[PDB]
Amino acid sequence: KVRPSVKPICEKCKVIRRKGKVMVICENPKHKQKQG
Amino acid sequence: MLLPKRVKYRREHRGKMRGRAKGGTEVHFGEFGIQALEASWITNRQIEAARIAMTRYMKRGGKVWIKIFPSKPYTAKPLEVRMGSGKGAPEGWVAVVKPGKVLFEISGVSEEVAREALRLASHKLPIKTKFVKREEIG
Amino acid sequence: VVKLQIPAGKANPAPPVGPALGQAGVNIMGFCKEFNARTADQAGLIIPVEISVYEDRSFTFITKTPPAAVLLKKAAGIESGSGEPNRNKVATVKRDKVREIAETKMPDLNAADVEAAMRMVEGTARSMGIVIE
Amino acid sequence: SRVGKKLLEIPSDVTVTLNDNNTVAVKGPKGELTRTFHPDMEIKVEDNVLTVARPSDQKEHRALHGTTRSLLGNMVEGVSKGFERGLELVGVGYRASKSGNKLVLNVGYSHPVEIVPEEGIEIEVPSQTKVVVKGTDKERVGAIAANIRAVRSPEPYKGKGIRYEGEVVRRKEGK
Amino acid sequence: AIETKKVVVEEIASKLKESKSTIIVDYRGLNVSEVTELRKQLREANVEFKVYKNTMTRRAVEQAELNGLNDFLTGPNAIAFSTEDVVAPAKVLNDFAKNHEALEIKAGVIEGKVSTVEEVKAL
RNA sequence: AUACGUUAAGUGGAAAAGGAUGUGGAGUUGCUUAGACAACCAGGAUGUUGGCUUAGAAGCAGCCACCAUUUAAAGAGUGCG
Repeated sequence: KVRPSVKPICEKCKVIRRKGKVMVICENPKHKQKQG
Repeated sequence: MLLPKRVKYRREHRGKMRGRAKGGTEVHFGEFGIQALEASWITNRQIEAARIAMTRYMKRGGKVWIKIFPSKPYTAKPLEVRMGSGKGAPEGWVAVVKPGKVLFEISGVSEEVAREALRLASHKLPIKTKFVKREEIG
Repeated sequence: VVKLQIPAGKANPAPPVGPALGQAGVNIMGFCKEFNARTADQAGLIIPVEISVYEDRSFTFITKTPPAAVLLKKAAGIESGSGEPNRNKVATVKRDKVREIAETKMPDLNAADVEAAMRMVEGTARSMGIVIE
Repeated sequence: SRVGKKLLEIPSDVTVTLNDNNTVAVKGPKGELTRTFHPDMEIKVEDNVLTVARPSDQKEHRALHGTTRSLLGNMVEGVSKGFERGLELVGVGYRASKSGNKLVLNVGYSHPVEIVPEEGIEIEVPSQTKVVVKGTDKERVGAIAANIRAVRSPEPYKGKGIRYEGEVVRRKEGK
Repeated sequence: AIETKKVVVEEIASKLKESKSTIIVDYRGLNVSEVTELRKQLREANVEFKVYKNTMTRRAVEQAELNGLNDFLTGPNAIAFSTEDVVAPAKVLNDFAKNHEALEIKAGVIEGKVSTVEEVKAL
């Protein structure tokens, strides 16, 4: 999903910026997110 | 949802905010409290939106504090009406706000829960805010 | 290894045992006589039994005591404990009575010492809300 | 606590040239490689021991310095022990067999699948299930492993097509 | 660091009165395998035996500086020190040896400890 | 042009609530060569799911007294089940 205010949802989630756009990644596909 | 039992005048000037708050800058009734970084109008509905958000998450706990009782009406002319031809009517009420003022207070609550209740209130309030704790020199 | 609570007085019908140990390759006909042997000393009680499974289809079993804290209801003299323990101290039991209970649980308990066996039971008596005196 | 400061022994026989600027032509029985290196890095050769040193503690240099050692270690091992990546096909009618250097893949698509290995790489097929891509280049073997994976993206509902050995594809419940 | 001193001073008190001891590797140290040893301690005695796996070279070896100066060689890799209080030595050397032979944790081929001024060969 | 820096996006040369291991400084503090964060090899509690329950659900329907022992260590429970 894409929202301006990306946030971690669970402990497995990790914040990693990529190509100037912050992305949260998790073992669960639903928690995957990108800002902008 | 808080409104005055009576007011001396049906309508008042909007005023001009400036400077540091006249008082109430230092929290003390509660262990922790929200503190505005800037100043802006707050409608009565916005205040009710904050307290409801806290009562659910807090569950059992100490009473919510509210240092700020709204008193200044905001005029609301009916739509499409032409300019002038008399002042409008007070659709609601707005508390005066100054920077550094303690918008709300909380006490008797654990340190972890306290961090969240102040945070959810920060979203309902357009003004930017910061975490604050009691000082005891003292 | 599949633990089961086979009754001491009976061991034969399929629905309690049956296929559940029959898929283990266990020869049900040869062991049912054994369940009725050593457990005859404590007939009428539901005795749990560990079941190790050797590759050679040999088997050795270990019987156990009836479940803990059930005895505490008897020493208290009350059929059932409080739903609100400590907040509601419905019953009381002497420390010496606890000694009689802990000794019965010794083969089941892994406790190193009788004095330690006391402390183990003490954590169970509090669950009933019973005072330790 | 750090990556590139660590020493790298050469088991042998692996010679390492120090030609500018900067090219490292590792050599040996299995093959040769020439990794690119920008001048700011400083490679040195202790006896049977490769070494790397950081010009400064600056954050940009901190990133590049840890990469140069990891690459050189990947290089020497491919010149010696080599590398391989298994691929566990799963299904019923799925199967695979070589036709010359080309690797035919009887993937469930009606269209036949074929993949041509690049030079210096070979793909034996010991069994219809397992797949092994031998090669001296980890960057290339992992690339070919991806290209083979591209033929069939794994299905979460059921084990099918390419699958790393071992890896747990997420379970799904159909209805 | 005061807590670390309690780790040191207390164990030394046992070694000053210690009689015998044996090497035990920590690899594959299943909890069930430990209980089989702990029950044997219950027969030989009670709490008097010690398992303490405080086997850092910076830890237990410093305790060995006073007595038992043979631990320097045994110090690398996993260890499980044991100490005796009373109990005339006999089965303690033998009981652990029987366990490792039937799977359950590598014996380390018994590196050995203090008895005289020797190492290998449990009796 | 000179000297100390900062910025990497073309910001400079267009705003916000909110979000982020962006980066440069300052301060406070936990642990730390009687041993730290990463690991990679070790094990995971004993009576016990323990009370009150829901057909049964034992780390987990959920409400909790959530006890004490084995001890190198582990909550009668962090979590995917």
